[PDB]
Amino acid sequence: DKICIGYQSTNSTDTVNTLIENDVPVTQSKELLHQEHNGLLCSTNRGSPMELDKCKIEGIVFGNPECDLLLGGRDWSYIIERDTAKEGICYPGSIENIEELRVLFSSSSSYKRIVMFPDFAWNVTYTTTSPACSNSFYRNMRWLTKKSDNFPTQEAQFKNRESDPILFMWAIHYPSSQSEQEYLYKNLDTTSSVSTEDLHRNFKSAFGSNVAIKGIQGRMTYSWGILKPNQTLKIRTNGNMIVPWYGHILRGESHGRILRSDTPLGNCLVECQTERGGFNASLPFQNISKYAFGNCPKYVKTNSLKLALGMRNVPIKETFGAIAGFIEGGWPGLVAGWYGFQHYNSEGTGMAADLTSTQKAIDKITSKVNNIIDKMNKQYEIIGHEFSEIETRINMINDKIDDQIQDIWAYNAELLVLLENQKTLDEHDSNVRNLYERVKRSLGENAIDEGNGCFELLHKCDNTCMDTIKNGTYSKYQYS
Amino acid sequence: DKICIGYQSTNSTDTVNTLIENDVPVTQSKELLHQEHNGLLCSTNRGSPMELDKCKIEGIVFGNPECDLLLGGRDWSYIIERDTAKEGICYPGSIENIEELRVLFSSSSSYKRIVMFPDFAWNVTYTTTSPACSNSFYRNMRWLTKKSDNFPTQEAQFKNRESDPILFMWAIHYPSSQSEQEYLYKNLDTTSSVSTEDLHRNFKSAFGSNVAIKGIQGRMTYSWGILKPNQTLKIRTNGNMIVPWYGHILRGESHGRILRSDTPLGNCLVECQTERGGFNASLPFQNISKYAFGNCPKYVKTNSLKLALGMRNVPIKETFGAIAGFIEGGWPGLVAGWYGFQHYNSEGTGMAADLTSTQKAIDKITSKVNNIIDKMNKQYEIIGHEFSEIETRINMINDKIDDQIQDIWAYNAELLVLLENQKTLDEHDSNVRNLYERVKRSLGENAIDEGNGCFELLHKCDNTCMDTIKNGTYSKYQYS
Amino acid sequence: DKICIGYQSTNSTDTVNTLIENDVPVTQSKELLHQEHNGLLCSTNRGSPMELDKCKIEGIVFGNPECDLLLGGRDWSYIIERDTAKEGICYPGSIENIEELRVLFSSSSSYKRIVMFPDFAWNVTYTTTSPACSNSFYRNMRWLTKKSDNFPTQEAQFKNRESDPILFMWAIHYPSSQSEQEYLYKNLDTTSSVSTEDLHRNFKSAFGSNVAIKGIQGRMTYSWGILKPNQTLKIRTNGNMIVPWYGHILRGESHGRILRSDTPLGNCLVECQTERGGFNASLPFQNISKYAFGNCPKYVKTNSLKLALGMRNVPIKETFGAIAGFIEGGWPGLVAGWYGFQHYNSEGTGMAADLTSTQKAIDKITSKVNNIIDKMNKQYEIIGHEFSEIETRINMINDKIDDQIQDIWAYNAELLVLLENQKTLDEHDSNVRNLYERVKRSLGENAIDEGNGCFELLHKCDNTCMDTIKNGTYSKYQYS
Repeated sequence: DKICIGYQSTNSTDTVNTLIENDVPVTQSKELLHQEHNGLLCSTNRGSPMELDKCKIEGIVFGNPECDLLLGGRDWSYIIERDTAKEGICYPGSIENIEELRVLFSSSSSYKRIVMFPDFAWNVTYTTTSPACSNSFYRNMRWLTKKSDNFPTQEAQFKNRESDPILFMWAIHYPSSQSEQEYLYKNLDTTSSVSTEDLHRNFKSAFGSNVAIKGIQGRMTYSWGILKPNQTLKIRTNGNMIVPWYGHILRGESHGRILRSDTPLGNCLVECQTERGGFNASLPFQNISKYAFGNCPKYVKTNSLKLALGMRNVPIKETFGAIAGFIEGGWPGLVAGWYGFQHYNSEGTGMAADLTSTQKAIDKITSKVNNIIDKMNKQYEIIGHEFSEIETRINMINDKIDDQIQDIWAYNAELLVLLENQKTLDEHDSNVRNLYERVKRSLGENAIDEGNGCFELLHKCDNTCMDTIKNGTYSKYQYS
Repeated sequence: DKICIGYQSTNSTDTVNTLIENDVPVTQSKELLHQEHNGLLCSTNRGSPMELDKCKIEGIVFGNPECDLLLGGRDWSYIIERDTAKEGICYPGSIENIEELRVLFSSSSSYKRIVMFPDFAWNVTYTTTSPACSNSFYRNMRWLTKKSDNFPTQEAQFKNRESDPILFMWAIHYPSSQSEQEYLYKNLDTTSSVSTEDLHRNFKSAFGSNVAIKGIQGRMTYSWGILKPNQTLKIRTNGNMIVPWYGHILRGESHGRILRSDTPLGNCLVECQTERGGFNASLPFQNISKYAFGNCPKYVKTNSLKLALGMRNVPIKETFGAIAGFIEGGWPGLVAGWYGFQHYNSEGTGMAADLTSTQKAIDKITSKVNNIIDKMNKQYEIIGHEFSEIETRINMINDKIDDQIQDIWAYNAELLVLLENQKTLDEHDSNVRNLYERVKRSLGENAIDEGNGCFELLHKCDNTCMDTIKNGTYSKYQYS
Repeated sequence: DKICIGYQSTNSTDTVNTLIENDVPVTQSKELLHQEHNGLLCSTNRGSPMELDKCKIEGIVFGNPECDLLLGGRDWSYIIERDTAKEGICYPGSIENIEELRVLFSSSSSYKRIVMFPDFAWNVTYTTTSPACSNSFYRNMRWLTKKSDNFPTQEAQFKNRESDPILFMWAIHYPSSQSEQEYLYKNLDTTSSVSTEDLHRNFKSAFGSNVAIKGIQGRMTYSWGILKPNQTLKIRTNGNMIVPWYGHILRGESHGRILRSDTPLGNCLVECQTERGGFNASLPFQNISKYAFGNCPKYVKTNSLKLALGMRNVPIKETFGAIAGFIEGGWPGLVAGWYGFQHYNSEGTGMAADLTSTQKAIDKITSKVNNIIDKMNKQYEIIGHEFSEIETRINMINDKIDDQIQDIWAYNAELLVLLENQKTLDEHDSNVRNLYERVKRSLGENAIDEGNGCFELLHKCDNTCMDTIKNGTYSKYQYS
């Protein structure tokens, strides 16, 4: 009569790699690399996007007449700019610090548009429009020009009596010629000034031809500022100035999440949003995109990070089948557990799982997986940024951060999986060996350690004796 | 007669976590996370701080009259700005590149103030003061205004004949009105120029009202520069210029350490200084602050990084107490060592530590701890930086570096402690098993391996024979 | 008769460190830290350098007359500036955004110089030269001055009809005095304008003295721009402007690789190029330089990263020599393999390697080394950057990235080598123990496990029986 200690072999096709071996068959494995997304742009935990289908961010900021105003309590956590959004500034010119302005507007926790300089309080003409601007003009500024061939110096003030800062906008106009300068502002040499308690800026007139844009040869330089609570904004000009009209109240701003994308919008909530799609993921790594916002696994460019869970899955080589245990390989027949017993006595042969050692092993492998997954922080995000033509150095520095961080995570995740897989396979060997040593102690000198998982019993052992050996109540000292 | 191999069990309450198990009792452990600070702002190895109680950095730079001059050989390695330090620039205006200027002044290895343009060599009035500036004016510049209703062009030069570069300061004044412009400089349109071999800057006059600051409606724009050794600075103006007077000699500058803090100053030396307090630490990690200067462990936000040193601390379950060794658990009675022997013979029972295997194990655990601690570099620091309103992109990029580095260290330190704890417990099991196998070999066929740490001796073994077994001189071949 | 299981001991002097032990002798080891370079500046996989022996980058950009023009199909992947390259701009002044300009020119995949404003199409004088510029003038711009005591407004246009963007250059001149202003441009107050569809820039005249540079007291401010395909550049001026003449066609630009170095140029191809020399390397780490371009191992400042390959190299202590195996140490005589047998019978004694277990062990150690080496990514580079005097914050941030990344790699590489060395030595112990257990099973009860690698055979075993034991065909059940 014999009793043998073995472990499960299964129909699984899974293989993994380890630090020391390639393509080892295993009975169970777990992917650590999240690989799927829902092909949509969704809400995150921080909020919902603002989709812009015909207007650029700065079109909304300055109030391009082809753009809708924003709803008076809207919030958004990121901005989507479709390839059809082409309405930015409409009158030919340039925006100062456009990248910083777009970042500033890229998020809001509760939007409000506030009037700052009522258009009827100006003493000159304030109604001018332009064909470049849909035969209208901007909705957040007013173009001042001469009235009755005169342009006395205008001066007006506004105090921020709100609880949050206000983003405000203005521009300086440079006509295409001296006659255009006279026609619009009468005075040939003008001075415009913007000031607060924190800043003072002076602008002097100029005119002359420029490269024609849709027929127009004058130019505007667009500027912007932030008026903090209780500060006062003074506007002064005797020509060439497009003055503020309405400001935007800034609440929860400058998160920077801007996405130029054609991916369809959806009605969905997601932990992690990328340009090509969003997803929920408990895994610590992902191969979907280097840029993502929300609560995001670290990005790793590779196809798989497969962790071994179960054991080496090579059965004992069938060639009648002799009798052996764990030393020769696994048992294709073992069912209810990872490790178990096969016995041979005069009532026949049988095979039963050992639930204790199996559950101990499962708890250990489960806490290993949970530690590898749970220790990963998911607070910070890596997002795409915009840089101007004279910002290639900071562009390179930004990319260097993203790339060096990626190299660290790729190497550490690959090596961690390889090292842990080696350990896990060795741990299963240790577990089944420890089951075998327990029985050895329990059987004492009543059995010869063939040792190949198998024990030759020096006395007959029927099914009841076999059960006592399995459930650990067999006494090696018994007399019957 | 029996001899048994076991290991220590103690009254310790320590637990640790391992990759595969939670809250394992251990007999000894070591914190890797430094958690204490002295609640004070101290000196570091680089030097001592400069505490500023009423003046801002730029107040000292331009020489606000409410500020003391600096001592002529002072050094400092960082700057402390208390919440009462409100004297920066006193005449209403703006400093160009203020963040860069404050960084430049944030450290000095040996300070000196040097005169560059003696105030009496100007041919116009150079004495003007202002109520905004304590009815005085700046101590490092001079306000030039008309003399006898006249302002001929002034022009003067200064060569840096020192061995180090000089920081110098100037400003341009924009009066509140045309009449103020005439009253101060006579000429309505003025030109001011600053030049060196490396730079040339031109400034034209302007005037007009601004938002009133403490009643004043004119404004100044403050500027600064660095004159390198042997270079020459030429100053030219016919109005609107506040000219340099004294410069600061720059030695060991631009370290960037600036602290806005109410933490009390102390008379202490420290390796690592944070806003809330400093500390000495041999440990590689710390949870005190993300920003610190000096020689600093890496920052990890968590409560504990507990490394196991001793062994699993579960004693053999008392239930008379039978006889077993290391296979069943630890011995609460073992005292002078980690591993040892318990013997049973006709003269009685006894328990003695094995010093050899204990010292080998101690050396291994000690070198593991020292490698984990000593390989950590402590040269570089992560410090808080100041950014302007149009610098949110580089602000975000800077924060991304700090945050991604933190995520790497947190994950690697947590996992390293978990992996090493697993290994250390297994290593203690291996050590005591190896002691047991040595005795087994030495006893040879004179003993039955009960194997549970215990050996049943096939011959009587008195205290002297027991001692020979312990100190390895027992011969399994002996005839007596 | 006896048969013993042992492992190789050799004449090797190699030691390594492990997490738990110092200066362990080993029979074979491998450096992971690349330490050699060829003392030359070479080509990389991206291309060959441009060596500049007398001209600075910006000398080539603006066309300093002492510089050769570039060949019309030249490419370069980085720039070398020798300490003799002193010809940058020749007429005294300053370049706007000089760091960004030098980065932009630092690489090209196929160069071309293109004429944009033929010098003979100007209606004023366009030929002026200066002693500061070798009694010539720049080759890529033209100095416009008055003709017949007159300077009517010039205006000209150029469209980019190429497939790539064009870098173009211009400057504004500020004479040393009003009489110089009249002599050069007649008009006392001039206006110059540069414009494209994307930009408009206006420049007004000024004059006055400056610090004299090689006798000259006027100054130039140099500017530059990028005209994209199909855009139009309009140039307008009535004085003080140095106008574009030739532009540079930008193909594969802004890689940033600039090297100020005296290292000799060579005719060599290299994976990784540093300032002091280049090298090919399969290893994942290098200690040659923190800055390098190409495909580069991570930089680690330390002398050695020695990985153990073979086994603990302590032979059994010779003291006649008794009989033992792997438990006591290694065999200085074992030759053809790592693990083997020593036998003792009536025909004599012998020693033979076991090729199976040796090859299995070699495959495992080899895949460990290859995984540690091959998982390292070598796409990204860390290079030195240039920063201006008001860019110390981004300078510090850049250095922080480089330094924090270095701290991570140094700690992880040191600890990885220590941990793997511990494991590798333990793995060799396991391998030889597993060989010993195989023979034990094969010999069954025909041998007493002395266990010290040695088996005492309970029957005579001649050379043929010994060979059957070695090649695994010995039957413990045999009857002869």
